[PDB]
Amino acid sequence: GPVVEKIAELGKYTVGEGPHWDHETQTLYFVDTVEKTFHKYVPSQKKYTFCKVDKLVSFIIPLAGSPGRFVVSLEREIAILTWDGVSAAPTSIEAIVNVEPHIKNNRLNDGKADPLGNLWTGTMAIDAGLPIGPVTGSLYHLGADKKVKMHESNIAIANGLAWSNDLKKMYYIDSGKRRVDEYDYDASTLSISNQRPLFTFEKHEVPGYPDGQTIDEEGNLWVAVFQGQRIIKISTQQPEVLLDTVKIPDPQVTSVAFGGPNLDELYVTSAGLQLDDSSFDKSLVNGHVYRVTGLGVKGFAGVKVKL
Ligand SMILES: [Hg+2]
Ligand SMILES: [Hg+2]
Ligand SMILES: [Mg+2]
Repeated sequence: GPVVEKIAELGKYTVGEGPHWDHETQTLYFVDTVEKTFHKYVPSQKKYTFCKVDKLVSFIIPLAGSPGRFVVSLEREIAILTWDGVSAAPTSIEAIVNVEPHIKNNRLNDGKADPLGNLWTGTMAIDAGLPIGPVTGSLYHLGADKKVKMHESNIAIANGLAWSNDLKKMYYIDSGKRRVDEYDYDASTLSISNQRPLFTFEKHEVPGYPDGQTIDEEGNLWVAVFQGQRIIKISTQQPEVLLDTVKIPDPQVTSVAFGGPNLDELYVTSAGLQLDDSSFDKSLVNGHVYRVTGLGVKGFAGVKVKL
């Protein structure tokens, strides 16, 4: 079976999240969504750095055409951070837009660029809860003239995103729904329609909650299972098809991104945050980063945000 390696050099994270593989510099970026920190790992040189801010963060994506600059979330603001990748604080911060200026207890959560470079991201209550809690989030994309457009509401925990290779489908996770949804995606109008369930956890006895996801070159989705101690591989050709399961030692698996020189090593983040209603004892919940090899598939390099 696949080899799952704990990345010792990286330590433990409260809620490690938002992995992004920059293929030209062979570098993994990621965040901690509770500790207000950004992280950089260069596997070939065993180099790790971090950056501290004073707002909650949930994604970090290189800015297309601007080395040393990243598009990030700072609470409810989408911003450009100028960061040399090694100093413990940003050089400067340029706010782009506040997506929800008058919802004081919301935050941005997962974000990713579509294959065209458009940033998509969703919000949630800071005090969201599973299985039941306040449902206050929405799904946005950042469009022309730095204005966002809204595509879906009534989202409890805005999470993983992916797009099909032919640009006809988008896949999206609200963790509270315990399913992955598929949508028809119109790349020319950047609109989504015909929402329907692709994969429903209860139909397949999958525990936990879907969190982050990514898609491989064959069109399979790889989904992180929070409180499931696993990643799952699901079909996009047929609804409700579980293709494979890979166990990850950490129970609270949060997200996934393909990386390595040949885009065939799957990086997996997890959360060490100990929750009061967990299905796993505290001794099991650590928050390591993992690397999975031997899956027999390749993914895609992480896409930069175009502004
Ligand atoms: Hg930073
Ligand atoms: Hg940054
Ligand atoms: Mg997430």
